[PDB]
Amino acid sequence: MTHDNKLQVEAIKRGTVIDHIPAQIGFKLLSLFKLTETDQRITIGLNLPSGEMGRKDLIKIENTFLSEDQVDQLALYAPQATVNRIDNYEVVGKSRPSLPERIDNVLVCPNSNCISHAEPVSSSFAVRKRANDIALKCKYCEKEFSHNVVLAN
Amino acid sequence: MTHDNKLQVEAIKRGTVIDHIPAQIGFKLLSLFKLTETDQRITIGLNLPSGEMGRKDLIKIENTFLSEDQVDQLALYAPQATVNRIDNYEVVGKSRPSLPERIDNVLVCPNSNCISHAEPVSSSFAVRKRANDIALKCKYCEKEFSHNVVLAN
Amino acid sequence: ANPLYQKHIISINDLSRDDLNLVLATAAKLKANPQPELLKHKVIASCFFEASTRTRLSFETSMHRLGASVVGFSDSANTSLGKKGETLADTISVISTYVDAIVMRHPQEGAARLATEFSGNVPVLNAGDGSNQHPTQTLLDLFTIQETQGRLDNLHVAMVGDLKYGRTVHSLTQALAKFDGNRFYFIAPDALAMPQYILDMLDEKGIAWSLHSSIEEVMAEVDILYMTRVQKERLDPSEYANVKAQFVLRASDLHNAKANMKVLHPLPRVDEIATDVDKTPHAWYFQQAGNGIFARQALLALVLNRDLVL
Amino acid sequence: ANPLYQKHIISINDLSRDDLNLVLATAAKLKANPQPELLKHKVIASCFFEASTRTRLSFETSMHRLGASVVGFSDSANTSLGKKGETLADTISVISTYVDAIVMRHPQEGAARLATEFSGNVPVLNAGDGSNQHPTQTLLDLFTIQETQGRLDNLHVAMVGDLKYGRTVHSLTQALAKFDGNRFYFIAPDALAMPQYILDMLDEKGIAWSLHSSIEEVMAEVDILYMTRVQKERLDPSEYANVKAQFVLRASDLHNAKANMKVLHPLPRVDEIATDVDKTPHAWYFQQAGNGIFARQALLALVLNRDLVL
Amino acid sequence: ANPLYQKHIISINDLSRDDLNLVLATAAKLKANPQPELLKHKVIASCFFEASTRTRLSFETSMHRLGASVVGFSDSANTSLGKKGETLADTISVISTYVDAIVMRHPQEGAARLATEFSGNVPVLNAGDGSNQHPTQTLLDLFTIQETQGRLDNLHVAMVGDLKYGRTVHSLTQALAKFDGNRFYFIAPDALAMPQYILDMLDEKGIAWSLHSSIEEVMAEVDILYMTRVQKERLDPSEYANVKAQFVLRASDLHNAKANMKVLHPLPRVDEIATDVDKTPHAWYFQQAGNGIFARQALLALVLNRDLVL
Amino acid sequence: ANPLYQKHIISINDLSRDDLNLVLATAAKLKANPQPELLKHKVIASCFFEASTRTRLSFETSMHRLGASVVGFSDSANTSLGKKGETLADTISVISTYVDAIVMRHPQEGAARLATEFSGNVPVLNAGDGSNQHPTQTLLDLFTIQETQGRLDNLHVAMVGDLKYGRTVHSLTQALAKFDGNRFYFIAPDALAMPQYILDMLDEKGIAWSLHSSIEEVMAEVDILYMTRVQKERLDPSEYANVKAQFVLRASDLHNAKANMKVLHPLPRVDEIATDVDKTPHAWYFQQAGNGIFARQALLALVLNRDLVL
Ligand SMILES: Nc1ccn([C@@H]2O[C@H](COP(=O)(O)OP(=O)(O)OP(=O)(O)O)[C@@H](O)[C@H]2O)c(=O)n1
Ligand SMILES: Nc1ccn([C@@H]2O[C@H](COP(=O)(O)OP(=O)(O)OP(=O)(O)O)[C@@H](O)[C@H]2O)c(=O)n1
Ligand SMILES: [Zn+2]
Ligand SMILES: [Zn+2]
Repeated sequence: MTHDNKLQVEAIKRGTVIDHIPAQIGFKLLSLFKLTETDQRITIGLNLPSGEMGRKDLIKIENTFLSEDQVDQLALYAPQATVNRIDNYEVVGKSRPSLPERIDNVLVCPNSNCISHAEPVSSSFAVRKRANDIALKCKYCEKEFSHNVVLAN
Repeated sequence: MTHDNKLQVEAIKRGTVIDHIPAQIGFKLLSLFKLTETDQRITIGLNLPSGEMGRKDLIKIENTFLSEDQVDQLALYAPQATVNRIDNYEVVGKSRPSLPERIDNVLVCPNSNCISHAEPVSSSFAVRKRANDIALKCKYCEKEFSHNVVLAN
Repeated sequence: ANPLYQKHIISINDLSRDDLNLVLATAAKLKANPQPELLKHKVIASCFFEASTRTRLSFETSMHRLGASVVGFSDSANTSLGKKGETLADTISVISTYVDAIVMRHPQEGAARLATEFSGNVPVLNAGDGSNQHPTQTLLDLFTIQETQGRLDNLHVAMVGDLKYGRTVHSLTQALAKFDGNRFYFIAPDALAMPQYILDMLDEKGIAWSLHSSIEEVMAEVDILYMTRVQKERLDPSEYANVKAQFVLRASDLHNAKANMKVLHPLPRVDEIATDVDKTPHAWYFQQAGNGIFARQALLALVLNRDLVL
Repeated sequence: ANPLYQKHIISINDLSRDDLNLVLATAAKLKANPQPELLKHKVIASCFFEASTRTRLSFETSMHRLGASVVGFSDSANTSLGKKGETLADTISVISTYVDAIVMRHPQEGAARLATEFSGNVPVLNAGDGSNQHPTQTLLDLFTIQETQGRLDNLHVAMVGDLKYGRTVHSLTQALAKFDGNRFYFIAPDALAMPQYILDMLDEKGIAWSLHSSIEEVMAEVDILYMTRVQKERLDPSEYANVKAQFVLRASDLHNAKANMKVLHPLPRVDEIATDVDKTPHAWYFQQAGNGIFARQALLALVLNRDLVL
Repeated sequence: ANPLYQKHIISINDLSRDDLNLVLATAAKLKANPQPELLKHKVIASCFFEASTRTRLSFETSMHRLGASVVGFSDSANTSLGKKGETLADTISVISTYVDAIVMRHPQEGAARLATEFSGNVPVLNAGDGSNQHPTQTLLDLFTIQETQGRLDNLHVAMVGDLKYGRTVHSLTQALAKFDGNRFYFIAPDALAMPQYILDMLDEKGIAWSLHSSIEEVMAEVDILYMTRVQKERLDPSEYANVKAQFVLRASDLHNAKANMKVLHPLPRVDEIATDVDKTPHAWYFQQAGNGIFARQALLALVLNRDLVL
Repeated sequence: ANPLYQKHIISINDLSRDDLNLVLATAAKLKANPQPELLKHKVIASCFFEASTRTRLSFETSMHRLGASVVGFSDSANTSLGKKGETLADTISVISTYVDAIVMRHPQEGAARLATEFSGNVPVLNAGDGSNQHPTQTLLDLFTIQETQGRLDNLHVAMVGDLKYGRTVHSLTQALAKFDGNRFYFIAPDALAMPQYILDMLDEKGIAWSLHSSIEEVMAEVDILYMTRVQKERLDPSEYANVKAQFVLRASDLHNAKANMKVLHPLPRVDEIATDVDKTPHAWYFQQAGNGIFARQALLALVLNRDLVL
């Protein structure tokens, strides 16, 4: 317990705080990475005031430590987030998402004739070339698309 | 203060607080009712402690008054949520969801030959409490189903 | 302005007793004095996205006997619509830009009601939407019960055949329940029984019905015997044949039929009503079809005319 | 006798500025006062050797709103012609023996012009000949630019989509080049660019055009934004999708659009114009289609009438 | 010779308990110590007058793993034989002069029994005849039940789905009812229920059966759960979609099943078995399809070879 | 075991330079000293969900020259599997319990890679998957280039035709770009040009390429001329017919070619290679098709056999 407030709420004991999420990405991340199908208390703050981005989103999941590659799966959506790892009210760890070499399940192959659409396989894309803007290759049809195109539908 | 509950969380000045959302309905309701598409501060709690009622969820949405019609929608999902408006630091109204007359938009016709599946149309069902259940009659195919079949999908 | 003026006739559940009476009195009057230029200068679209010849030729002759022009298509066998993803909302948004009423049949249930959200003020009349409604078949059945029996209330109406999937028996039972004191007798194979939602509606209104296994059990009391075709694939060949094929009417069964009893069948009849029934005074299935012209003309006259001359 | 009297409307390249003005002034007048018996007693053939419903229902309603009778067929799905080697010259030599005008669509380019060598003095109006012409779609597009913009000259017209194989954008660019000071903006995937013979014609007449890659670059200055459907097989699925699918209009893009800007689309639209554009004041694609009735009626009135009553 | 040497394999009704065990015993030996040159030089005919590629590939792979040759055909909308004019009796009369054995699947019932009268001393094995029989599916189902459970007697078998028209559920009940002490649970939608003939037979033999409404109420006591496809055509979309919270199987439903409980399905399984069931231990439909190979090897080995010493 | 033993053969992208040479080395030995009982007792499945009879016969003859058995199907408008309902994943899950290997050609891309996840330890060899890959065409093309030219490095290869959509020209460039010093000439109509991904890869490896407008300007310097089909549908009749004095090859064009220059074409060659080229020495498309046999024998021998001592 520590004097929370809501323009930046306070202390969970032990767990993950993903902070410095861009406005309107927080709910995407909740839905997309299924963060909510847990029994632990989650506290989420949306469109909050902060350290300059001005307005941000934040997610607090107690007792879950999602990491290393879970954190990396956050990089197309929230690349400038910080994933604080908390234990006994102390931020025993701060990391940021690095761009992963593979993004599974979350994307949709934009190629209409791809076979992934119809079937019990989940999507998978190979990622390449950091920040000057990313290309993703479908595992199955081997067609390479711009991340901004996969990320619309 | 202590027997925990609050420790600094979100007392809000004007807004709606939806309390006793029965666990797991909490994220449905954000998606379905498009509640995060707002720039106002939202603060959400999941798998929130409730010796007060098992375990629950709670959304606090400020400077917004989601009411009348908007409240009755929620009845099919969180049948006993109590909505509370707030315009100056405490409860100005405490509204319960009553079942509506029609449930628009959020629901899919079970009937695969229904024309609602292929077209730019918004779903609409007429609600009828046939004590033991609520039947839902599609406005297009005019086929009547138990709410349980529709809510499965 | 008459109540029906510029309404969409989508479902029988949307028409009241009063609404049903008005159409039926107007059919009676056009049957007695023709009004062949009433819809002069109107152009009506006959959109049959699913073919139905019987119904199309009848709706268009009705349009022609009131002076209107018809443009339209019959598809199922290709006539280019929905070609390259064109939605039904968009087809109706373009057709209502130039015709004065749309008559349409479509394979999915709900389609005529969707047309209504896009047609502007061009009325949409439903000629069948999948397993859902077909009001113009119920209007003609009603008109024929009324013209031969003299009333629509206090009837003893037997419904024989496939009651589970016959979209017309279900609508005629809801239309007839709008009226008083009718009594229903259902005679169906076990697999082809009248659904519970119908039975439950009848009960809730206090209307009497009963199930029987043969027509002989109830021939005596019956006024209207409405037959339906069992579709031979709703059962397998051996089921159809094995003992459920005895929902077949022949002349001999008619002996004790009241003098006024009529046999009605929306058609095609194939097996179920033997040819020798045709020579009897009780065979009214073809005269039922000819009454489709007046029921159908009446709806187009009431929907396109503010006031009616009579 | 009006200039168009008993002409064949085969190509837009055969109609002059004056010819285009006359049709457009007559469409305006029939739109304002109907002449429903002008073609009384005329019988017109609607020969669609290739199906096109949108176009057929519109041409026949136009014939019906002037009092004419229609006989005809829609094929692609069989209606016995060319059965047992019968040439098109011979089919038209028999059809012109009894109808007063032939409206025809055909899959090969040149077919309507060939009909003209065999029809005698029955006028032939072209409703599409393969990838070549479709004048009645250009007449209606022109009429809609004119009725909403008030003029046909000094326009800023953007053409977006598949400009390489869109037979209508090519004809509207040639029609519009008959007039003065229009400025063209082409916005196409690289694979679907406006052909050189068009560009070369524009240059030779001193008309200004420019290529752009997005609509946002030119929304501000634009009066008519004419969209075309990219046909998804003119590119492969991955090409269509991969970044060339951004020739899609949505409501949000319209913010800075002039108060008068209109969005036109010969239809079916499937992907390219999002549904939310429909609620805007600038969506004029369906009202464009309704104007097809007047453009089309005007051509049949000028071609079959020596003199026009107005 | 072995009991089955040169016999025709047409109906499960015709094989005694002992013939069923002979086959299952052989198939366990060929699975263990395969004999790939046993039918060397024999030529089998795979006449599928009705296509089922899954059953055809199982059988042809069976023929080839025992070294035999294969000639035949399949016929979705195609190739010459039984023509219409050419009788099945004359097709067979001609093919039984060429081959050593005939596996055949035909759309009409008793087609395989008709063949028997025309094949001379050539054995004919039924791969499906309309809605009557499919003995080689029942033989592999029993092999999968004997191989997972250890016995074919004293089983608690649940049968689920379309019990009224699944040909495999009708056969499997006849065959398991030749062994002793079996208790049957039938969970079907009451429009798709066990026919009274299966049930009347089961009561003459003193066998226990009961009918249930959802698998959840038997999960606990059950050894084999034989899921069946619910056949969407003889069902209304809305009927199909209305049944409870369904009769499909998911893993959360399995959280109570005994550890030796297996789910079997003749396949295809479009809908009724969810993907998450495939990763549980109870999933055995794919393994059931590999055992198709050893059941059909066994049958061909015993029919074409005088005595097997494997 | 050999490097490829029990491996899946799906994309050319996945085989190293060394795997490509292993295959080509084996295929030269099987061509010289054939081993017709090497896969004795194996059963291969030829699942062509898309018909290509030429590729199917090459492969099935490959299976039979190494003595294996064959079960399978093809599917122009026909037979049951992958049904629509039945998934490819469940088709494969079932077939990989019957066979020892699966060759498959499917219309959708990555269908063969999907199979890999469901075939257990059964190898799957891709015979074509939409517009993605066809590794066994590239393997025979390389065998024909190595066998006529003596090496796979330092070649002047001209690629001509539809470079934008020929799947074989995209693969062949990836594979020849694993060997060293190759110079590529691409003569395509600029609407059908090499995609920038092939070209961007070639520049990262330092490989030389240039684009030309007619074969006449490279004839002189070239070793392999790989002609490709120009695909008439994604082309206008008039576009198709407009290109220069064409890109088809005749013998008078060859009067300058080096004596070791060979013309290759995956076939069919409707138009682009004239009959008189067939009698020149440079013609090698038919011989290229016989080498299909030795390339696919090699692949099956290495995949199904632990080590080859031929
Ligand atoms: N037991 C705790 C301790 C901290 N926090 C969260 O930890 C996050 C950031 O960690 P911290 O280093 O303590 O604050 P900052 O220095 O601002 O971290 P940064 O600068 O990376 O945002 C804060 O948003 C706070 O909500 C928490 O919820 N529970
Ligand atoms: N300025 C305020 C005042 C109240 N609340 C919220 O409003 C809700 C209203 O509940 P309340 O009537 O204050 O007491 P309860 O007994 O908790 O209501 P209930 O009967 O649902 O238990 C509380 O959950 C509280 O979080 C708030 O966020 N901000
Ligand atoms: Zn893909
Ligand atoms: Zn519906």
